[PDB]
Amino acid sequence: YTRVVWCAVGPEEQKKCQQWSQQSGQNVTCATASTTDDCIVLVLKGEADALNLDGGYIYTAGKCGLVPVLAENRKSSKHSSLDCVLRPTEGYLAVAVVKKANEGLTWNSLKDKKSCHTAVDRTAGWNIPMGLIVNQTGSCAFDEFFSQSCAPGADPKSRLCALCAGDDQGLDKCVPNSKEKYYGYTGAFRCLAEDVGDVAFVKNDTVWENTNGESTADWAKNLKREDFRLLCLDGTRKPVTEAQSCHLAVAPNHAVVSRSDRAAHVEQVLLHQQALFGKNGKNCPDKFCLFKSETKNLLFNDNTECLAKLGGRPTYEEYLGTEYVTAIANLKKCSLEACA
Ligand SMILES: *[C@@H]1O[C@H](CO)[C@@H](O[C@@H]2O[C@H](CO)[C@@H](O[C@@H]3O[C@H](CO)[C@@H](O[C@H]4O[C@H](CO)[C@@H](O[C@H]5O[C@H](CO)[C@@H](O[C@H]6O[C@H](CO)[C@@H](O)[C@H](O)[C@@H]6O)[C@H](O)[C@@H]5O)[C@H](O)[C@@H]4O)[C@H](O)[C@@H]3O)[C@H](O)[C@H]2NC(C)=O)[C@H](O)[C@H]1NC(C)=O
Ligand SMILES: *[C@@H]1O[C@H](CO)[C@@H](O[C@@H]2O[C@H](CO)[C@@H](O[C@@H]3O[C@H](CO)[C@@H](O)[C@H](O)[C@@H]3O)[C@H](O)[C@H]2NC(C)=O)[C@H](O)[C@H]1NC(C)=O
Ligand SMILES: *[C@@H]1O[C@H](CO)[C@@H](O)[C@H](O)[C@H]1NC(C)=O
Ligand SMILES: [Fe+3]
Ligand SMILES: [Zn+2]
Ligand SMILES: [Zn+2]
Repeated sequence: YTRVVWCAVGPEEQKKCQQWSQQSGQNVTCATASTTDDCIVLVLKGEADALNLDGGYIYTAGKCGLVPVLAENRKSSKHSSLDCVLRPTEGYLAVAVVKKANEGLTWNSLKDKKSCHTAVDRTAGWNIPMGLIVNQTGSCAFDEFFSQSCAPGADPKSRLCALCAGDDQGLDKCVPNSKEKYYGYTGAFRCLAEDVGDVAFVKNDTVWENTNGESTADWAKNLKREDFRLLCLDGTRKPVTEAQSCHLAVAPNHAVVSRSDRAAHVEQVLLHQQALFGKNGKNCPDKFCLFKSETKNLLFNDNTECLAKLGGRPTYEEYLGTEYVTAIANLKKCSLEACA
């Protein structure tokens, strides 16, 4: 009754969920699916209660009646007077990243190059960059723009999955979950870092969190921010320090969604759970931390300070914003459980 069933995407999130379940004393239980879309279906069926989603999926879930409940909030400089849970969200910056050594590569010479995407249907990894490319190109053949890519969620036989690597054994190539080596923010950046692709579509934070000794991960240990450059829409290339004047767009933060009829209950439980395992939670450092998973961003992004209330009880369209909503709609024109 007062119990919440979380939906984990893939085996790694499932294992973290199980630890959360155990430490929560069954207040939180786990359901697992192989893809985010499958988790959305479980929630619609009522077999799972909620999960944290990127804005691109919130659009999909929203057309099916699911609503945003609480949003990820990262530590910001401005609005320091208010508490995190009550602080308004600022959104993150979607950027296009390349290696400095790849001189001459600009936004205007991306055609026929190799790309790394977080996953199909995600904000920074797909919707924003492909939406821009389709317009500037006046063509819906976004599957023919880059020569090869790793875009988890696309046809494993297509060029859009040619660069994906699968798991340790080569299985699950291009699956849209953490089993795929180049999945998500971290995976797409790794795809660029190992020179598998020429450009990576991720967010500003990803670059900083995986460079200059911030990761300790084998592939990221020797990465330096100076060896990277951001591609601006004006054909320019800039240092990663200038993301505020060189990004593709500002994206709405990932947020927890649930069926409307379960929203109130999910919100209540989550607020109590973060008070216990959140950043300054009673048991985070010592026993369990909800927002930690060694740079793998499992269940929640690792840079999350807290889950914040929304204020203005927004619908999914108000949460995403008219700007972003129409962008997705237009891109979708090129392409139950598709509920609209
Ligand atoms: C693009 O995204 C980036 C990344 O999200 C944004 O940069 C952050 O912006 C915020 C707000 O403006 C800055 O605010 C500071 O946040 C810090 C916490 O992250 C506070 O600094 C303390 O804590 C840091 C984190 O532990 C720590 O690390 C930082 O500096 C050292 C060396 O200078 C490096 O790493 C150290 O910590 C890591 C953590 O595990 C550890 O591995 C190492 O052993 C080091 O000890 C690393 O460079 C890192 O940046 C600080 O040293 C310090 O102890 C600080 O008080 C304040 O709250 C924040 O600094 C930025 N975060 C990072 C990682 O740089 C950026 O704003 C976005 N751009 C735009 C335009 O939006
Ligand atoms: C790709 O191109 C399409 C076509 O231009 C872009 O869609 C257009 O986006 C703009 C900006 O959001 C919309 O303008 C707004 O219109 C409303 C009223 O319709 C007005 O109140 C606002 O002030 C603003 O002018 C425009 O309507 C919309 N066009 C269509 C047909 O939906 C799309 O955003 C582009 N994609 C990307 C990623 O840039
Ligand atoms: C579990 O939920 C109950 C009911 O609200 C609460 O009293 C208890 O503190 C919770 N314990 C944990 C570990 O979350
Ligand atoms: Fe995202
Ligand atoms: Zn801007
Ligand atoms: Zn409203």
